[PDB]
Amino acid sequence: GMAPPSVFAEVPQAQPVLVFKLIADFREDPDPRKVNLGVGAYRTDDCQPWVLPVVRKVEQRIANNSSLNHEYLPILGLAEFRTCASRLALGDDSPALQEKRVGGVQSLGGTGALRIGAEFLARWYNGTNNKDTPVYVSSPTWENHNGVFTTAGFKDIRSYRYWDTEKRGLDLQGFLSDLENAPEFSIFVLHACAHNPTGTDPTPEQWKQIASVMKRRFLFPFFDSAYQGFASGNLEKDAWAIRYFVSEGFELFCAQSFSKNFGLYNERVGNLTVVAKEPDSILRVLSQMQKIVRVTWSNPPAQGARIVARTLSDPELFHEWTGNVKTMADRILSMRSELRARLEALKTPGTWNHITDQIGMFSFTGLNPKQVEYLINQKHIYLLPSGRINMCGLTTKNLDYVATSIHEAVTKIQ
Amino acid sequence: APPSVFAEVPQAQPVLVFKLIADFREDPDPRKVNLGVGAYRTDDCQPWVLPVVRKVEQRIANNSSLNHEYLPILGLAEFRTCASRLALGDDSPALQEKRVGGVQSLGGTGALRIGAEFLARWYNGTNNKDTPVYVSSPTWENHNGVFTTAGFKDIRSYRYWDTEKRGLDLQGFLSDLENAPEFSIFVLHACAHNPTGTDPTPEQWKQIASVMKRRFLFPFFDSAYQGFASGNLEKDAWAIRYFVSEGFELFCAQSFSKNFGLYNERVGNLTVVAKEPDSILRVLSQMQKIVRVTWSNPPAQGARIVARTLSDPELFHEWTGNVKTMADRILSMRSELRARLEALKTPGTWNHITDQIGMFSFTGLNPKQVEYLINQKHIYLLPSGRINMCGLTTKNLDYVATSIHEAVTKIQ
Ligand SMILES: Cc1ncc(COP(=O)(O)O)c(CN[C@@](C)(CC(=O)O)C(=O)O)c1O
Ligand SMILES: Cc1ncc(COP(=O)(O)O)c(CN)c1O
Repeated sequence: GMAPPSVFAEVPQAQPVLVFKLIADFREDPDPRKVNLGVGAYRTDDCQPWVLPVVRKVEQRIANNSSLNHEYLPILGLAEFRTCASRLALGDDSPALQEKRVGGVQSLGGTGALRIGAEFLARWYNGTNNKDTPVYVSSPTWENHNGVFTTAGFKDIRSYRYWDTEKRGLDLQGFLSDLENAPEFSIFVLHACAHNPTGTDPTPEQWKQIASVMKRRFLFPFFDSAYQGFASGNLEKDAWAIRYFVSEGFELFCAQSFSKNFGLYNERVGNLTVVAKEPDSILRVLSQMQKIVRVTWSNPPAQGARIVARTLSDPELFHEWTGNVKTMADRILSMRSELRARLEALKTPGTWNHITDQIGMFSFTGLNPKQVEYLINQKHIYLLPSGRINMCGLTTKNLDYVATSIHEAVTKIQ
Repeated sequence: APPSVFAEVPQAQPVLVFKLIADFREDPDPRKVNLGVGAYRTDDCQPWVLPVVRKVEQRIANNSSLNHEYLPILGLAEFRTCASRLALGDDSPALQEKRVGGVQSLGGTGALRIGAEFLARWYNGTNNKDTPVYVSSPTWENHNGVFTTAGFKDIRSYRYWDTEKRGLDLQGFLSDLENAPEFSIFVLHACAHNPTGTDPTPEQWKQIASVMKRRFLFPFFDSAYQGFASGNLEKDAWAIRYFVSEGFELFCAQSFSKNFGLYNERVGNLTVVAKEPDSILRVLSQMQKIVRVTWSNPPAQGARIVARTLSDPELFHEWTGNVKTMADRILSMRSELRARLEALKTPGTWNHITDQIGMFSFTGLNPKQVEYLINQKHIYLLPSGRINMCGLTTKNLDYVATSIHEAVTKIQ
């Protein structure tokens, strides 16, 4: 019988993502000692997701409000959310805010913010529809950075030296050198704080050196701020770099995610903050951003944004939230401290100060792939081949086991 | 002086439909009426949150076991399945043969965008941006917007509305179908055509399908109104189901903005039908990569509401009734708007106003009349002559029918 083939007959099966497999194997591992350090979200000491008390509270107040409806939000999003989000990253006293040269676009998480910004830059930045401008990402960086910029059309994606495998810290010299040799107007994707996946960030003094080169070579700063407050527990400190760049007079984009700091992962709340030199540019830029949004998602969802704006606008809720965030930051700080302490007490060969120097949920342990392989196959400890672990996978109950296993992997495997 | 990197960014053109909304709200005239944006309104000119929706919201809020952990890239499984079932029917051979796939999307637009992105990468070759894409004449403006952004360089139109006959130009549509290169993509309105409100009858659908099948034309269905064309979900999905029974492979971008009235929660689904199950797995693998670099994973509130409604027989029943209520109000106004006018002796034979289905009715007003009605009487509508039947209420019904009557006469 005649039968032409499907129009999807030659569509290949996309390669699977390592981590998605990792999570499956772990789930099937029957060993009661198994540990998951490959998780990508906050977890309590008893390995449970955690909905912020303040969030549960706000949801109840929203549910009980009969005045709300489901009519479309503006293309750019909930006005109150956008204002509060930018104010959070920039500070109430930001000169950019006082000078009315800030704009905000509600987006689908930090990912959506990054996509809209890249789409904009690929059409109106450094000329019209210039897909040739080099885009620089850290080496290594969150896998989706390359993906978002490549999909936006950018053809020249480069990397700047960041992690130093030997020193187990920041390769400032290599980074500086890459900045120096970057063509004028090149775009640099910078992690505001809590670098993903290394956990290593420049110190404020090092940020000053970075800013100095970007300043004179007209390098564009595209900040990715996915962990404000959640990183160190202090909202202000976590946004220092962004604010420093504003004070130094840069124009910039800042992709904000509220997934981790509000634990709203699945409500996709993000905001793209734009900082321009003159107020008039903001209207023109936002008008073009409206066009991009329109053909992507049309207009943004309301639930998450409503929660965040209510929280950030009511002093009582805001103060409660800052406490909920410190709680998260504090647990992570504890796990780092406790882990370093055990490794040192075990007299584990090598330096381990990077474990407490690092900031945030993610950490580049410095273990090689054979040591990681050992930890998985032998000790039932799941992590990525890169040595990256999520501190949230550690608990007061599994800290002893993890530390001794690592000590083992470091002493028996080469 | 270091100039700004945004110095030369031009001022873009305002997204017209989202402009009228802003104009209305801030307009201070007391008799202002909004026949613009396509959203339901009660007979009191107020937004309507479906009773069934309010109930499900309450239950979600009272469920402490729910969390906010990321949903899978493709979306909430129960939603994807329920959504596809709604369009294809509980007894679709395609569902039984496990050759259906579903991708949760950011409303209807999001579903259209994802589908367009996939076609531009994997359909009719690799990275083939030359496959012609056809849209109706006229159509929802964002149709052209979405496909152009996906990279398609050849967007064409097919004859649809007959200005003089004020109906479907079946002969033109067929002729354009016949003259379209094989494998061209056709963007089809499942029902409640926007903005004409005019759809082919089942007999005409069969004719349209006959040519597509012969010429290997790809049907990309846009279903944003299942339930509004008639007030019955099953009847409104007939065309899609017929194509599926005829062995077509296709995409169907579903929106739940209107039928659930969840406009601001951005609930959509892209249903995919293939000849066999293995293709579904591969196609989905590719769509995950597309979604990943666009929104990463979808929001959950809206999808939770819809999956809950479609999975509970008691709630499904309540929802179908809430829909019929919306369609019935529309079915009502298509008459009182007509009556009124015939009475006001509005020069002409305005009958289409009641033969068209859905929330929109293509009247027959020139652009100058629109300007007159928006500026002098504050009746915000589209320049094309498209009016939202939902904007009408027994109250402003008189002020409206008169307003248009004054136009056609003095400004003709
Ligand atoms: C045919 C069609 N497809 C898709 C959509 C988008 O649905 P979404 O909101 O779920 O993404 C609409 C909405 N068109 C409206 C009702 C609103 C709009 O322009 O976006 C209209 O007024 O025509 C539509 O009419
Ligand atoms: C550096 C970085 N950037 C962006 C994101 C995207 O976050 P979202 O889930 O809000 O899209 C993440 C994940 N938190 C991240 O780690």
